[PDB]
Amino acid sequence: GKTYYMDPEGSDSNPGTSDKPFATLVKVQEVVVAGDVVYINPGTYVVPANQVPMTTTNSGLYHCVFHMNKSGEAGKPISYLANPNKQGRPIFDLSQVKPKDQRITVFYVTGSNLYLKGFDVIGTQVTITGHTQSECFRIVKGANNNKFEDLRTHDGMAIGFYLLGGSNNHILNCDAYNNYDSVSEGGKGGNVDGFGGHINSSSVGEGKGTGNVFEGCRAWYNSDDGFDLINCFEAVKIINCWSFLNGYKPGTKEVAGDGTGFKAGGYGMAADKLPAIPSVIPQHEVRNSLAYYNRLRGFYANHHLGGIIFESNTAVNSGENYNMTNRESPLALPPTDVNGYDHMVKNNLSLVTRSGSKHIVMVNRAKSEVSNNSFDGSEEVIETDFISLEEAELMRDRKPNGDLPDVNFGKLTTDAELRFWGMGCF
Ligand SMILES: [Ca+2]
Repeated sequence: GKTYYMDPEGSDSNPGTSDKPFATLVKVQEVVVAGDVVYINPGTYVVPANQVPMTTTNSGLYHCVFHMNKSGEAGKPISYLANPNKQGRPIFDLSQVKPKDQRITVFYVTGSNLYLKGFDVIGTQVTITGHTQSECFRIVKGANNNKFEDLRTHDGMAIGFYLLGGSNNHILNCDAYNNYDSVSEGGKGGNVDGFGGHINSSSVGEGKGTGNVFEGCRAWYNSDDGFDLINCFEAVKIINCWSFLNGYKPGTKEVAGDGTGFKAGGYGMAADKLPAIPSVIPQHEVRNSLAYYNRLRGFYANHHLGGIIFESNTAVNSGENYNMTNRESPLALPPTDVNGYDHMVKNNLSLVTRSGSKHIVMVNRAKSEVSNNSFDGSEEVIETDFISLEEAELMRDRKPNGDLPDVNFGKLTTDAELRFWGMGCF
């Protein structure tokens, strides 16, 4: 198909060629069809304060900056890619977009067969002072077979990636970091997650809400949780992801939100009414992943109503490194917790050297399968079992192709591997 170009100094009166690039994604959205590519030149794109939203949702509550409403076809996606012929990353700066009384969604995704790669979204605002959120990416029912790759949602007040529906959305090698809402509810960070998987009742079913995966992603210094799968009505998988330093104001140890690395289930604990729940309680999965120094918890079942899979993970100094708490089943009021049931907790590794941290809590080993974990064994894991525990390694720049940096952080030594055989994410 065609290749279009956009540039911070382009013009939406241009034809969108390399010599005469467009200025905005609004114009790109007007012209693209299945098979087309937009190369997005590096530099900062400041979205103007007065740019009209491409759409709104939820009876006008949301101002949606860019509506990703067109679809590609299988084998003919529409692609929105950082220009691979020019060094540097495109940066969308959303700091001037402050519509009164509205939540912000920067990329509202209703289309299918889309491919977005290689750019950043910074400065996304919250202006509403009550309990609220904004999102950099919000993906909904009917948005299928999309790929979001090497994207970075950071230094803003918005959730990075937020899934309410859709099927076969792959969120690959993305970072969400330094996200903190300094406005709403007195501004104590509030309720900002890096990545949220919340496939709703409207979006259930094979090929409608299934197949969504977070892979190779990092979440750090988000005010609330790195990854959060509450209220998720089909299984979501978190694979080869790192989640660290969540629950703190960015760059500090000042208390912010809940501070979980991976909140991997749940339907809430409301006292007043029963939550809606899926007819099949999904087996979410967290595999080959790393939790480090989240404020309160590492890998958390978050009051799930059934089993989840925690396989081949590593936790270091993340509060309750593993917490398997489930909500009592059947669903009842008052809401109470039990030691986790039906879980698969296998091949995990845990180090505790931090004040207040613990290996594993709230698991029922008579009702869950808990085997070959370091915390099950006789030998305590210690600092010298690791090649490195230098945390700045986790913040190293990604490889040029977007893959996670090579690190020794959390990697067992050759001798320690013999004593903890088959355990941990590396
Ligand atoms: Ca959360």
